[PDB]
Amino acid sequence: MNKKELIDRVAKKAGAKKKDVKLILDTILETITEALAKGEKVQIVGFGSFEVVPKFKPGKALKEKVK
Amino acid sequence: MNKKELIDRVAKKAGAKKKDVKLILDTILETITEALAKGEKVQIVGFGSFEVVPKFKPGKALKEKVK
Repeated sequence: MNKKELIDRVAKKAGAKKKDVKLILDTILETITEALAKGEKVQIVGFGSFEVVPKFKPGKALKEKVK
Repeated sequence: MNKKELIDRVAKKAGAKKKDVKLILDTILETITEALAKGEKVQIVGFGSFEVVPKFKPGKALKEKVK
């Protein structure tokens, strides 16, 4: 799946306009990038953590769902 | 930063209600998790790709921004 398909799937599931999903997705990605640029960690419970080269550490729950 | 702080930062930047940002963020995480559970790749231009254990490969743009 690419970014466009991700936006369409999320807009359908949440009952949201694609333009609002794109704004919020882009703002999420910009916020995570800015945090990593300052050396901060972005820890999302039930998914994983982004830290700094950028690295992603999957959470227990994600690993179990993908296992 | 944790998930709550991420939601608050994105809601301020996008001028969106925190409940709407949480709904869209959770739906994005659920959508990525479901794709990975089916063995699909989630490739987001200008950020990176999630693929399958779950792995994240940072994009060129993200690597340049955090170097």
